[PDB]
Amino acid sequence: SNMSLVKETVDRLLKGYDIRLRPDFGGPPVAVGMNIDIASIDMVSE
Amino acid sequence: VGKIWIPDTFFRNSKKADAHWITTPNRMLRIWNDGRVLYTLRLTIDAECQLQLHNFPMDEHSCPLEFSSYGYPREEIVYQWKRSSVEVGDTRSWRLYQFSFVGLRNTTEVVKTTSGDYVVMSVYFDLSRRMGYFTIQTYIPCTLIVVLSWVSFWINKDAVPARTSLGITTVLTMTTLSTIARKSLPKVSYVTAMDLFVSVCFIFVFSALVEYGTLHYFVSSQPARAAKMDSYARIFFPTAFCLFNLVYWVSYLYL
Amino acid sequence: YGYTTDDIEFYWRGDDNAVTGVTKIELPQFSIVDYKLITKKVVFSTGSYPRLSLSFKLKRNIGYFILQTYMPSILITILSWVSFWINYDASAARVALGITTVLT
Amino acid sequence: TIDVFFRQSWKDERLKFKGPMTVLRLNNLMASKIWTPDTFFHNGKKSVAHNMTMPNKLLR
Amino acid sequence: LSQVSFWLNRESVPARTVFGVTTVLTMTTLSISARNSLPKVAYATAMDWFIAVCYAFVFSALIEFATVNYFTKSQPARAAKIDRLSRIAFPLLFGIFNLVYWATYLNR
Ligand SMILES: *[C@@H]1O[C@H](CO)[C@@H](O[C@@H]2O[C@H](CO)[C@@H](O[C@@H]3O[C@H](CO[C@H]4O[C@H](CO[C@H]5O[C@H](CO)[C@@H](O)[C@H](O)[C@@H]5O[C@H]5O[C@H](CO)[C@@H](O)[C@H](O)[C@@H]5O)[C@@H](O)[C@H](O[C@H]5O[C@H](CO)[C@@H](O)[C@H](O)[C@@H]5O)[C@@H]4O)[C@@H](O)[C@H](O[C@H]4O[C@H](CO)[C@@H](O)[C@H](O)[C@@H]4O[C@H]4O[C@H](CO)[C@@H](O)[C@H](O)[C@@H]4O[C@H]4O[C@H](CO)[C@@H](O)[C@H](O)[C@@H]4O)[C@@H]3O)[C@H](O)[C@H]2NC(C)=O)[C@H](O)[C@H]1NC(C)=O
Ligand SMILES: *[C@@H]1O[C@H](CO)[C@@H](O[C@@H]2O[C@H](CO)[C@@H](O[C@@H]3O[C@H](CO)[C@@H](O)[C@H](O)[C@@H]3O)[C@H](O)[C@H]2NC(C)=O)[C@H](O)[C@H]1NC(C)=O
Ligand SMILES: *[C@@H]1O[C@H](CO)[C@@H](O[C@@H]2O[C@H](CO)[C@@H](O)[C@H](O)[C@H]2NC(C)=O)[C@H](O)[C@H]1NC(C)=O
Repeated sequence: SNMSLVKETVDRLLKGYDIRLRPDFGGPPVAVGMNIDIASIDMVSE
Repeated sequence: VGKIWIPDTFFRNSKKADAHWITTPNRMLRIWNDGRVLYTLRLTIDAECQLQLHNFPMDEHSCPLEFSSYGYPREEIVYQWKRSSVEVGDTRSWRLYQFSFVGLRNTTEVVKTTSGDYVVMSVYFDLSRRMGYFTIQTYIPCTLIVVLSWVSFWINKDAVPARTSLGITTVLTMTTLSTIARKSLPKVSYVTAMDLFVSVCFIFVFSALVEYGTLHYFVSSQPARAAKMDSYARIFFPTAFCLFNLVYWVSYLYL
Repeated sequence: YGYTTDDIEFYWRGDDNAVTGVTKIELPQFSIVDYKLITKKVVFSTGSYPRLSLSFKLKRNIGYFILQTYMPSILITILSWVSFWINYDASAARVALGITTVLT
Repeated sequence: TIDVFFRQSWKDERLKFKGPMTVLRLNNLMASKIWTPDTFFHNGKKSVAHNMTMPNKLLR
Repeated sequence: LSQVSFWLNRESVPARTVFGVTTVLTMTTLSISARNSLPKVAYATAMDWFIAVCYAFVFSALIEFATVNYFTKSQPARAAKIDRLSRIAFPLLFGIFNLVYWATYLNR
């Protein structure tokens, strides 16, 4: 079943994962790409 | 609820929404032996409804309520209305003062976003504005101020301060009425039916004051001009106002 | 906030189509004329940090103010002119007209 | 109203380390496991510690 | 105050014009300011009917002055009779309306 594969994979990926350290903690910087989808601009108050 | 998988349904046009937590989270879960899961919760939603306020206050709108999954595209989550899907109650205890609930419909579409294609469910509530508050607030006052302006035509033309006072007071209160009437609407740029009615009333009262000014100007050169002018105004102002009322209401009602 | 430019680097995915939905925005009092995306770095006492900037240019619609302030003002000024046709003997009328227009 | 970067610095000899780095630049999440000062504003009325999209805090 | 105007000299045309129009505008101001104590309901309330009847009385006083001015200098006896009859009818009818209104809504 694909459920067992996905569960094993997700358990392995989160096996011993340190949230305190970023990707490439001591190495080069990580590049973050940003998208924005503006749904509304509500109230422009003077 | 927090221990099983729950779909990440959210409402797409909600400015803000909250669940209920008094006295406990207003939530219910039921699980049948075949694995079927029913999850219910009480919600209060402020949902945006872009109103086209042309024809205000005789304006009718379809306000939407759109929801979809936040992170699962159509390949992963599909929503479907049941036959008995959207049920309203008595509708009399609702908080619709300026509007009356006409009816509702449901729709389902597929929206393309930056992260995929998503099944989007919509409910449309039809709301028609009630013309009972703005009548009392604006239409009767403006009409009465126009009639008060007409009263100036039966005052003796020699009494300049009397008729000029009536004229200026009528114009100033029409200005105040215009401001008060506009205070209800958002600051839109286009013209609405209420603005039309108020502007026409203002034209009427200013035309009365201008008629008296002309009558006073012509009493020094040709009196019969003014003598006939007074009766002409007495007969032309109410007739023109009644005809404007007929045109205005027949237009804005059967439209 | 805490990562400097030797730890993290921002950019716009698509570099101009990173932002969507600006063309559909409905404001009853304004109009979105233009918008832009910027990429730069700022410096505080604690170091240098990456920065993205999204900016909009809002042009205010004039129609509301035409029907709300300018038309009443011009009409009051015309009402003030009306007194020039009243004869000087009718002092009370002209004074009432001018004073009402001024005070309003 | 005032919007500030508020910076504090102290010595905690319990946190000395030796490694390939001279400074550890840790997120807000680490500052919860160590002792931090309980600084408050005396004439403050109702303040905000911004946490969008994460707690706007930095520990080094 | 609108009814006080019936006890002025018929030659005081500016004075009675001021009386009439200022009382009518005061009634409009009071109606506009009283419509704010309520929510924006779509029906009329007892207070609305009372204000409407008061506005009718003030406007009727103004119309009565306009009539008696129309009949001065051409039928002075008619104007004098209309003023005399108004001085009695307007306050009496206002009292009658008040009794009826306050007995209707204070006994439900
Ligand atoms: C920036 O900082 C902000 C400030 O910190 C931050 O906002 C905070 O975010 C957190 C996390 O998102 C919020 O915490 C969650 O709150 C959920 C409920 O939220 C509503 O209610 C709170 C008040 O919560 C009280 O009431 C509920 C219901 O009555 C209780 O369930 C709570 O425990 C809590 O009760 C205590 O307080 C009461 C007084 O209020 C006491 O009377 C009571 O006795 C308790 O002492 C409101 O503050 C919220 O308002 C805010 O959020 C809304 C969001 O729309 C805003 O609109 C609004 O403006 C406010 O900002 C809101 O109204 C909790 O449900 C949730 O806890 C569950 O999930 C977590 C995560 O998994 C679990 O750890 C937790 O244990 C809970 O799971 C259990 O319970 C659920 C039932 O709800 C079960 O289904 C589930 O299976 C699980 O059960 C298991 O564990 C149980 C133990 O709890 C056990 O009993 C069971 O047997 C079973 O084993 C979570 O606590 C917090 O409220 C926000 N606060 C504010 C002020 O915003 C913001 O996110 C930050 N931003 C960023 C970008 O980071
Ligand atoms: C709204 O205001 C912002 C901020 O003032 C405007 O952003 C400005 O945009 C111009 C043109 O893109 C930037 O000029 C550029 O400067 C760099 C600096 O090296 C130069 O290399 C480029 O050739 C260009 O001249 C300017 O820096 C930028 N301002 C800031 C503070 O970053 C924006 O244009 C205004 N209008 C709109 C519609 O956003
Ligand atoms: C709500 O949505 C459902 C599903 O889209 C609609 O169900 C249809 O109802 C009509 C009866 O008028 C049936 O002829 C169709 O066969 C139904 N479709 C399905 C897929 O079962 C329902 O009409 C909608 N309710 C509204 C619009 O008020």
